[PDB]
Amino acid sequence: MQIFVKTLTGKTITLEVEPSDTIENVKAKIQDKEGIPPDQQRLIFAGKQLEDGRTLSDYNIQKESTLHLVLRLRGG
Amino acid sequence: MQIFVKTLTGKTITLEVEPSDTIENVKAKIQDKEGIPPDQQRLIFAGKQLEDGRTLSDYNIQKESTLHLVLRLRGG
Amino acid sequence: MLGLGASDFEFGVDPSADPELALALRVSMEEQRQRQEEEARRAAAASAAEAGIATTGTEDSDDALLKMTISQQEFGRTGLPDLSSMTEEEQIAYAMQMSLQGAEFGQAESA
Repeated sequence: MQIFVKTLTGKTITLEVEPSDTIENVKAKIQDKEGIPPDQQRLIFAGKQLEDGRTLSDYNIQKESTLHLVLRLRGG
Repeated sequence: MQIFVKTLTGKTITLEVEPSDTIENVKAKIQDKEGIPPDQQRLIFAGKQLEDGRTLSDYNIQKESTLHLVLRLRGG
Repeated sequence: MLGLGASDFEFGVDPSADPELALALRVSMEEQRQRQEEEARRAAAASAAEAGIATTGTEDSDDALLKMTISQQEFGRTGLPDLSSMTEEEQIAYAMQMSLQGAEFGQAESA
């Protein structure tokens, strides 16, 4: 399934995954393309925060879907 | 009486009602002020959803009472 | 009947199915904490005057540097879509606003 993930800067990425892939797995894919760790990547969609244990099918995410990408920002 | 209804966006609405008003009537007031449908608006107080046939007095509600509004969706 | 399963209860039993009900109960618990903290701190201040804040001078500048520096940095320049100022929910408030209130494309691909 060729889906698209848009970011906040204004850039979309083509992520080839399946309807049974976990959100954490998708974050790892963006980490291999952009170069950012998955812990610093959140997947939002339809005004809803996607869980790392849930998959793409759990959120009715189909092919060519535009998923929003957020950046984790905490202390440390 | 003047009660306040908080939403999920840090916004509270002030509606003038009475202790003998039905919850369905209050939902209709928020629908005419905001536009959201009543069947979706959910009035929860002290961690308890209120019935549409019951009134505000049945749940021991007084003036300046803050109710927790919620949105019901059968999709995700 | 032959029902009794994951159908009779699919909204008022698991909050994972609806974050609107899970957040609603979280907003109520937070309110009880405000009254339990505003009152718990009020008693801690009246007692601190006896044996807690006994100092004849002035040592309230360390937090002033933390508040003054973050007061102008957290809320000062806003002439650009900065992301460091928006937290995970603030940035989500903007990303979620475009997912529901940002479908201005036309008739080719929209959700």
